Amino acid sequence: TIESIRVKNLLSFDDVILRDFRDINCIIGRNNVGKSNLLKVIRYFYAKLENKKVIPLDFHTNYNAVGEITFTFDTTRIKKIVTSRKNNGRFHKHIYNTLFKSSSVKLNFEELIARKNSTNKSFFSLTLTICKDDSVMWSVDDPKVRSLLATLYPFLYIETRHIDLYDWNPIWKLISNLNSFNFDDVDHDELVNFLDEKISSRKGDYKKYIDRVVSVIDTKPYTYKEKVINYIKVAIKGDSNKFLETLLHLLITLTRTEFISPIVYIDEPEVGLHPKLAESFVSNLNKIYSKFKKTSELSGPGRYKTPYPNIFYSTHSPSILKQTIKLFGKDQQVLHFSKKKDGSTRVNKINSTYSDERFLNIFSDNEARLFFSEYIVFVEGATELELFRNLSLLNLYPAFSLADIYDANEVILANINPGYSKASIPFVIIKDIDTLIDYSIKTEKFSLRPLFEKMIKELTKEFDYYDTGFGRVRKEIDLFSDIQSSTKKHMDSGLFFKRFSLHNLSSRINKVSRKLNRYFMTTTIEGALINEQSLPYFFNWIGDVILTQMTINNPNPDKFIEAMRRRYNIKSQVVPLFKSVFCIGLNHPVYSSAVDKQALRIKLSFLNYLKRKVYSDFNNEKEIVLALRLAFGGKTETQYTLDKLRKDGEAELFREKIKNYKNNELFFLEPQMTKTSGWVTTFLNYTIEKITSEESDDDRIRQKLSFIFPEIISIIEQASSSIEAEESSLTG
Amino acid sequence: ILVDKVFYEKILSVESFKENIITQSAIPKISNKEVRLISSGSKIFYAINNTSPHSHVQLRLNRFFLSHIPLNSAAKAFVRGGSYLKYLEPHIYGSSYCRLDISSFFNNISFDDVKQSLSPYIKDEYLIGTEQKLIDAILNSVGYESPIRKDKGMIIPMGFRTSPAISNIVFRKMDLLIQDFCAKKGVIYSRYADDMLFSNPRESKLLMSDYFIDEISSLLSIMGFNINQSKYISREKEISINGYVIENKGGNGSIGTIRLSKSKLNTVLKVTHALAQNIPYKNICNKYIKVRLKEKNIKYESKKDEFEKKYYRDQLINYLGGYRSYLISLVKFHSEYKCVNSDFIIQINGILNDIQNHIQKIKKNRRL
RNA sequence: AGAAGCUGAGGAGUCCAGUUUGACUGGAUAAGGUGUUCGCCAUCUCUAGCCUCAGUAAAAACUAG
DNA sequence: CAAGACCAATCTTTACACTCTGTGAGTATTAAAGTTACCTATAGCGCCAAGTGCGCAAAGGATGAGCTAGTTTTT
Repeated sequence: TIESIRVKNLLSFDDVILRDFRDINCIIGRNNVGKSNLLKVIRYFYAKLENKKVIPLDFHTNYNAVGEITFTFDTTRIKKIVTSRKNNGRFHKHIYNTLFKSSSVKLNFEELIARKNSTNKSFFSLTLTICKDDSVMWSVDDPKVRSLLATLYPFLYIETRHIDLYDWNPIWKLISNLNSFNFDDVDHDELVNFLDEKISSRKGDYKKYIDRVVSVIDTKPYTYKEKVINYIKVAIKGDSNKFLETLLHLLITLTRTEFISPIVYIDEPEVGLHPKLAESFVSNLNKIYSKFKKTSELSGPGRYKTPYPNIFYSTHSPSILKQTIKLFGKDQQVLHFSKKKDGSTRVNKINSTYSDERFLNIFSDNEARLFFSEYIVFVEGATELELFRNLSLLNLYPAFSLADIYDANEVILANINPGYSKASIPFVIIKDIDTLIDYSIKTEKFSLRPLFEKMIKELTKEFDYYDTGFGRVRKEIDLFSDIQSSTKKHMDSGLFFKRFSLHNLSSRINKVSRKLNRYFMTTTIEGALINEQSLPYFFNWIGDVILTQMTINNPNPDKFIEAMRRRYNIKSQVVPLFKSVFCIGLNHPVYSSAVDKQALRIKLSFLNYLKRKVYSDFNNEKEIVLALRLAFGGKTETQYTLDKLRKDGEAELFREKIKNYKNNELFFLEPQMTKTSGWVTTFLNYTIEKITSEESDDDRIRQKLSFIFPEIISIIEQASSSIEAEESSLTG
Repeated sequence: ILVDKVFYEKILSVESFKENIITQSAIPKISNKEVRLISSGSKIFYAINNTSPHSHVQLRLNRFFLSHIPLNSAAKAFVRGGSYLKYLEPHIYGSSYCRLDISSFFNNISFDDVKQSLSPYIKDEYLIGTEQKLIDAILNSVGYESPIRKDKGMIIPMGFRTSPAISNIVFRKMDLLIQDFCAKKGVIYSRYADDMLFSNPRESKLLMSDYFIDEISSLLSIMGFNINQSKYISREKEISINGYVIENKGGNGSIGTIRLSKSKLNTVLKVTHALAQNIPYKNICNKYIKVRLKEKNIKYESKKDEFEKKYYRDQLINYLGGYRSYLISLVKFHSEYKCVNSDFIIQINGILNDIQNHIQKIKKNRRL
């Protein structure tokens, strides 16, 4: 039961301290060199404990002259066992004379009673120092203490990548050292006589055979461990994943009646295993762990209160981490190594305990994958996933592909708590401006959401002294508080703003909240997708959709086209002809040359009619953008959608015109108009393909994309710069 | 790092000495008309003018040059991440404690030692023609010819911005020597500025013997340093350093504790008692604290009885906030290392609660 | 030798000690009690143990729950 | 008062010269290719010229405003 491990100036460590160990400690990270160095440090310390000749470790820097390894052992249970008046034995008295004798004879009669016998925890500290001349020194100059500590807190290391299934040495080592039997009372002669009596035709034949064999094979006598192993083997009835399972089960079972607490390290438990196999392994370990637990009403024979040993895992599989988090819960922790700016291993704790039972039950592989990331982007809606995960868009920016995007709500963000592991896993939370400010039409005043109030309270810092450069934050907070009323004026019947633009306020709040890892977009995703500079591309995409997806419903195209041309007017009745001729179909048949020409002429006439109507009904060319981004489930300027406007009963003419456009001409676009339909991916792919065809150079196409889409490109560039700043540290 | 001609041409000297480079003129030294002569007891502090070519060069050297040369971990002063608590922490594992001080640490730093220490990191070339070298040009911005100490020549004076880094770089060699000496004896060594702390975890009288003092003096004599015989302390099982008490009853595998004396907290307790007894803020800020608003500092009369009150309120709240910050720094140090007595933790928690309540009361009274 | 010592200049009242009939000099208020490695140390309790003026440069850590 | 104990790295290796192609006895005796080769970065605030600056610190309207600044250690 180790509590603290400290390493100073060794290998890749400057000053690293590990504490607050649990039963199911798990180690993850990108810097495998740090894990290897930690394992080497532990093995070196335990080899020097047992007086073995090994090579001393190297120094991180040569401007020092010492390297220290410090270990702290929680010697509380052993003290309670030994100091009791009931236990009178050789081993107990020897342990007291070795561990608790020196530290207790220097205390008076006041500290011993009622001050160290109620709830105190006893600690033992051992320090190992390596000098510049390859000299090794101990803080305690007594080999007996080191031997007792080694035999009371054994260390076991398991490597699964290179493991031999034909060797059972760890199993026998665990069995031999976790028994409460004295095997020296079994005399050889009586056992030989018993075996001879059991199998013999003439008395004494087996004994004579054994004597003749021994007289020829005379070698060194058996040691105690060999004798106990032979006795166990003759007693039992028989002899990668299975070996590890057996080791863990034996370790858990045999320690329930002993005061020896081993420490186990396991490397890559999931090598060459199915995910279901790893999940079953963790589940079986948890079931065996819970079988021997005696807490509260759970009592009876076979249930104990003995503490469990410490287990460390080195894994690269999200499945094992997910199972460990879901099953063990409060009895586990997650460690992250990473590096530093100049190059040095770190150790941080990642939050893995959740107070929400729904989150634990709904825990899946995406949450575990969030652990194995170097930059997380949190978004609310499902359109952000469709926009940021586009393959063509990420092809041109080989720096945002190293970040993972996750959909999280307020409760999900609170449960995850990304701020705890801020130095290990950088993150950014992207939200909309509507989450902070709410605008109304009937009452000409803004309002502040509770999230804005919480952010203001967090930014406000009482109990502080003066600091230059901090008064600006206070002034901004005061302005945000006083902008509560903010009387304004809306034109076009509560549709636009006189002069606010929602841009200066957004920039100021972004500057204020950058310290909290937040970014508030001026508009929604659909607002950024279609802007005043993207109208030609949107129109071209609509035209391509009309040209391709629209096909003749009738199996015979020529006869149907001729009949509908002779039945409906080509100019005045173009809309009914388009509605009754062309339909959306997955398969696009190839027609004759004359039929293709007629279809192309009809499509061109329809395109001309729609563009003329669009440019005639609306004049300022901004209401076109507003209608386009509002029909695709969006809000603009006033933060109002179709349902909100209908409930508010405002802008009747605009809503009626939009309804007429939807139900009269753009009937084919309607299925690709609801939320989470797939128009974002198609539009992005078409735009990227067009710009790639037009411009060959990567710089030119990137510049054109930045010009067409300012906001999303700015977000991507900022994330890429943040990743590049911390690329060296978060990379093995 | 290796500074060459272009580095000094662009980074170290961007605009202050650009006029003297094209004209092929030697970089002047710091004259006696640009440095003040502040006095405090038997100590002399040299202050340079805030508007001078050398001040900007010193700041640039401190930020870009004197921040990458490796140091020794035994030095925990004037280094990022270092603190007095980290200077006292390693000695909790020891049973015997010894303290030593260096006499005239900054005044005894030889200039040639500084030049030799900084030579490997500066390219050997002539900055200005064939008259002045780059190393000499850089070093002329850190030294000063003291009129009162003309016998010793020119030294690096206390009060300049680049002095602590130069001191650490110079004393790195001595720190290495002392650490190597102490490692063989099993003694933990730490240094803060010119104070050395030694701790022995074993049961022995090595730190109470004259042999240790003789060895330290012999080591320090290589570079011309001396110890102060009036500040030598050697004790067992308990030591007090400026109100910080380190205790360890002894024994194998024993861990000590660090606390603060009652005298260390006397002033804050007196201030809290006076504030709870409704004492005027003028008396509290003048008697207990040493803050006083002189009438000469007043520039414009305007209104009289409104700026003194707010000045005193701000000074009181700043003092309370600073002491609260100090106490919670102690709490954070405990959380990181867990080497603080529990009763002291309870006491400081109560004191922090009382201080926060007093600050809230002061703010409410000011608002009313 | 050497090394410290010290941010200074003071003033009013009171006490002690010395010289001295009449003034001067020296020491002194973050109090009292307890234990001490006797340290300019630790700990405990109050009602918290005098006033005025000058001077105050640099580098690091700390705004938690 | 003097005193053994006087850092690490400074880029890294590798290697005979002559006329003779096998052998060499200086009072004080490395060096030239190859492969790299590293990063330093900013302070009150606002404004217009958009960072190379200018103004101002009363608004404001170009020189009345008004104007504080933490603890501890070294020292």
